[PDB]
Amino acid sequence: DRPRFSFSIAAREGKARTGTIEMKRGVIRTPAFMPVGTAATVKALKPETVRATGADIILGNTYHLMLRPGAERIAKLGGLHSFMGWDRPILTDSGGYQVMSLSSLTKQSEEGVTFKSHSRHMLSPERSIEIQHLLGSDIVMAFDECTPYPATPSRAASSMERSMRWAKRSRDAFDSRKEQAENAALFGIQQGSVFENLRQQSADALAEIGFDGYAVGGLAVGEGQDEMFRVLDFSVPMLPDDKPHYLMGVGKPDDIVGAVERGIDMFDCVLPTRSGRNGQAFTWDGPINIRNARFSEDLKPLDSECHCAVCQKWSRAYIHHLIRAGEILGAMLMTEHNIAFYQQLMQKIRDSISEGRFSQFAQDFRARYFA
Amino acid sequence: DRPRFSFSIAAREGKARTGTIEMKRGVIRTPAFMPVGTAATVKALKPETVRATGADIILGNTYHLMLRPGAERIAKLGGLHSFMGWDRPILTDSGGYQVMSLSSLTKQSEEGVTFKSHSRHMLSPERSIEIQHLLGSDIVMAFDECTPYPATPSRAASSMERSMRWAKRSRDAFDSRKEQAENAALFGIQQGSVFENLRQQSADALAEIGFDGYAVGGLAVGEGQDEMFRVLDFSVPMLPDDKPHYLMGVGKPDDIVGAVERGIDMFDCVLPTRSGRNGQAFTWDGPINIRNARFSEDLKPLDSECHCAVCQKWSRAYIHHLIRAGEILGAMLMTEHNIAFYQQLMQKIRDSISEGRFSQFAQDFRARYFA
Ligand SMILES: C=CCOC(=O)Nc1nc2cc3[nH]c(NC)nc3cc2c(=O)[nH]1
Ligand SMILES: C=CCOC(=O)Nc1nc2cc3[nH]c(NC)nc3cc2c(=O)[nH]1
Ligand SMILES: [Zn+2]
Ligand SMILES: [Zn+2]
Repeated sequence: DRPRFSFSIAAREGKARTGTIEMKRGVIRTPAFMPVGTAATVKALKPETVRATGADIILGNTYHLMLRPGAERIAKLGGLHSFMGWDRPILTDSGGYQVMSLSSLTKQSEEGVTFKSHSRHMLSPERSIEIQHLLGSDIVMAFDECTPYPATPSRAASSMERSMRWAKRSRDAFDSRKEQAENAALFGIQQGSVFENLRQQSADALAEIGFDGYAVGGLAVGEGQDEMFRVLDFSVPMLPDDKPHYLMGVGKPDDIVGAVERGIDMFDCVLPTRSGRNGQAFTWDGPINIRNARFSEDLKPLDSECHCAVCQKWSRAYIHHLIRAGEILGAMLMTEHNIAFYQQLMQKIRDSISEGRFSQFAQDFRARYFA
Repeated sequence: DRPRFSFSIAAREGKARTGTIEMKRGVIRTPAFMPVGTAATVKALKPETVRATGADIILGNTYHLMLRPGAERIAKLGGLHSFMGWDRPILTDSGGYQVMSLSSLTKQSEEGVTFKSHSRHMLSPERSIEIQHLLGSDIVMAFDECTPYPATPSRAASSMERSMRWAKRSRDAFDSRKEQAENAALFGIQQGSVFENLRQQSADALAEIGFDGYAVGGLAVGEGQDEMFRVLDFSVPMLPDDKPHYLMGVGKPDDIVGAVERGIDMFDCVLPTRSGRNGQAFTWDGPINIRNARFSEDLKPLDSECHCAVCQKWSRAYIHHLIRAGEILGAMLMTEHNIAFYQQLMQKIRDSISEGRFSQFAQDFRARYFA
């Protein structure tokens, strides 16, 4: 039987790594992309379709699930895996980001965050870890605070310091719960905004506590790709080399490629699902908006090389019609293609690192995608 | 290779019949239920899922398709079958009903109907048959007028007489187009409101023209089940026994059972798809509204006996959550179950007629469904 958690690196090229995370519910190939399963569904896809695209693990939103249908209710029904019909690993976020971005009103303190639903509710390190346990999460995220951008050095420091205190509370809550500690993994989240010294203090604090994996938090919050890459340049080397590195909320295909070049192993983002429902399809020649009139009689598939079931059967012209008409099948087909495209990107990244040709792949990818 | 059209009756019980329609694109088992594929999609289902539920044929809406994406455009793209990815028979309606129920403004005359889109457009017997040809329909419906209910005898007669003149024009238009006449079938539509003498005149006119199948039009327009059954009692025996009998726009499960008892072979209705998206699931114990709070923690499948993929995997509690949350997957799962339920109903009808026990099946079905 598989271990609780084992990360093995099979090949490296510069800062990039490829390998596997073994967990009780399955193997995760890295670098990995996690489709987002917001409120117990990857929007518009059956779980079998999510798996057919190549996904090894999905993300669940703790903030949404604790509000509807409720964490205790999901536990009573047998846990999130049984409830939604996904039997492979699930990573749950902590709620610390979505509570601040989606709640109508919030009250922040050293204890946690009190908030009104968009009903009064509470999130703290202890309650977040408990909710993730009730959901039956395989990878549990420490409860943190995503510092707004831009941030002054003083405010970034105060925020990061609170997050590190919350990281220790998250560790202790996770470890106190025997079944969770034995069957799940816990990741810590680095903060510190764009400041190298704060990023280093945060990395040091997280390594002293000790986690199964380490996320670079506080990015993709408005700073732009150049600045995100500059922060990753110094931030990723601060994290333990032998554990996974997770960049949450990222991103566009070129964001992912450049982040892998900087040592990131795991990603999640709503872009392929949400923008798919809006009509944006990803292709190796860049994104297209299928709503555009130029696609009304285009018999080609969404992408000329994509191996997904959508590109094997249906034309741009048909999908154009469905999206223009507001048809559910349009959202279904766009989403399946986009998630499959993201998985094919991850597969090409993994294969190119394994073969020592990732630098060339990244150059060729960018030249064609931006042509 | 299969013929253009062959209807064979394999077994009978009273007025009920079971058998097959053979056409170039496939075999249709009768009595048959046709899922409705409005604007080139059975809403929320891939065609492969429609087929997996047991459907042999689907219906397409001529009124919607001529407006978006357009009939000429669909023909340029290779026809409706290729466009939407359904390679089995498609029956198209004529537009004569939806033009009057959905258009913002209409002008009726002996030539046809001029209307404004909900852009000015025209429908006549000749244009309707042409549009159905451009779509590549396998079963073409004559262009008719569905008399409003209630109707005075005078107005029902005048309306029926116009429909019979339009039926002859539809026949001649279909026959003039060699490729259509050789590869598709044409059905005529009986009118006459609730009046036996008008129903007989209409049946006589349609049989004199000659069609491949005969529909009972003008019902399910507000008259109620008792009156619909009373009209079917005398109307179906007026139609040629050796051709299929089609009751369009019907209906609830008990409507279908009683209509088969009266000699109907084919049905279509938006009820399973549209009401599925709204939260109504059909079960052998009657319909349920999955939104109801009583299902929030119910781990049973939608129906205890249903063989569909939804009932094999997901609980009422999960589907309750999805529909309450407005999630696309909720519409997908409800629709697949409801269409599968309708197909299982048709299969039980066909098997019970084949075995000479349909009368008992109808009694047992109604006793449990209405308990
Ligand atoms: C999902 C993983 C677990 O994350 C947490 O528990 N907290 C957390 N979530 C984030 C989410 C982000 N999305 C973006 N941009 C779209 N930037 C983000 C930054 C953070 C962050 O600093 N912390
Ligand atoms: C679809 C088959 C082809 O039908 C036509 O070309 N015309 C036609 N459509 C109808 C549709 C109906 N729906 C209901 N109730 C929901 N009653 C209906 C009656 C008619 C009718 O009399 N004619
Ligand atoms: Zn594709
Ligand atoms: Zn079912």
